[PDB]
Amino acid sequence: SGVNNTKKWKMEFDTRERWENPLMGWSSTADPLSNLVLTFSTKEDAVAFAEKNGWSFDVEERKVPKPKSKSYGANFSWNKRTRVSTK
Amino acid sequence: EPFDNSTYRNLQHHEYSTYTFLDLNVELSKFRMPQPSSGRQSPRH
Repeated sequence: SGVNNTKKWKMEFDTRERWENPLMGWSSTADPLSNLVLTFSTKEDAVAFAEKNGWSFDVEERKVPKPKSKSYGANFSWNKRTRVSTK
Repeated sequence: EPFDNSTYRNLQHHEYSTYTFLDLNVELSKFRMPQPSSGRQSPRH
């Protein structure tokens, strides 16, 4: 239920081939820019970094929880269906 | 006439059956009133 991990703009790259080495079946890979993620305060800084570096970039808007009206008085009711059956 | 200050008359509670509660609750049901309606018959409906 913690929240302070969706308060930054992180950039990450497309995942590439991940084969198993003959020795122990490790996770040897070839692309160095696989476990590379960059943080940014606002998406404008991130996109500016992306274009100036020259990487083809994709944009996803910051999804945030809609604030819902919550009241403990809804747990009980005279006619509404919202009355709870156990606590 | 003489009020006896050292006697107990709450004795009928001694000879009470295991259903005595509901035995006269059912009779008391006649002297009642329509219960108010909440609309839906169940909170799950």
